[PDB]
Amino acid sequence: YSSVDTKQKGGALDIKSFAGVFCILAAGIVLSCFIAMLETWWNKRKGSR
Amino acid sequence: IGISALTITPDRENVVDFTTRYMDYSVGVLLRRAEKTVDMFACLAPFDL
Repeated sequence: YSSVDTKQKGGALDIKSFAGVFCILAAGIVLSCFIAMLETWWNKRKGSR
Repeated sequence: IGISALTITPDRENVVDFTTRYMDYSVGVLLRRAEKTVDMFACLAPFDL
């Protein structure tokens, strides 16, 4: 007879239902780390800083 | 003679005789009138704790 396991009652957002939003910050962290890696690499070849 | 809020039931009817029922039995609920007052901390409901 289960139409759906409702579980929630208060309708508050929870880490799972909000999960997609954290992925934007994760992607920003990853990409900014890669940019820092690319600058740290090129600092071996610029000759001046 | 026995006279009270004595509900007729088959088991008792094995040991006593019942007259015609004069008042119908029913199951019900007592509630206080709806205090629709907003929760003291309703402002924190939007996100899970």
